[PDB]
Amino acid sequence: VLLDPADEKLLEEEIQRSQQHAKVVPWMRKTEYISTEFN
Amino acid sequence: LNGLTDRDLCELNECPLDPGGYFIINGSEKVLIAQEKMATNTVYVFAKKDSKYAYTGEC
Repeated sequence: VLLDPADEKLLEEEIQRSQQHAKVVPWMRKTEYISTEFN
Repeated sequence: LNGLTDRDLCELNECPLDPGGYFIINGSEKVLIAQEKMATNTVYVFAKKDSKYAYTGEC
């Protein structure tokens, strides 16, 4: 069919948030779990 | 249990996290607590005024 991504987007009604999870915040690290490969 | 891998420690049924540093004596884990003491070979001076001495040097 003759169709474009610009047309595709228009078929939806409303689909198109909280972005602060990925903040730097030099006082906040990440977590650590149980591997089977370590010192 | 020295220079021994996590695989091997697990296969010995022993903990990889166990620090070490203790003895097994009749199947009891024993630690030697580090007893502190005055340093050897080093002169000190104190006032034991409660005596014939105004000052005592010690070694």
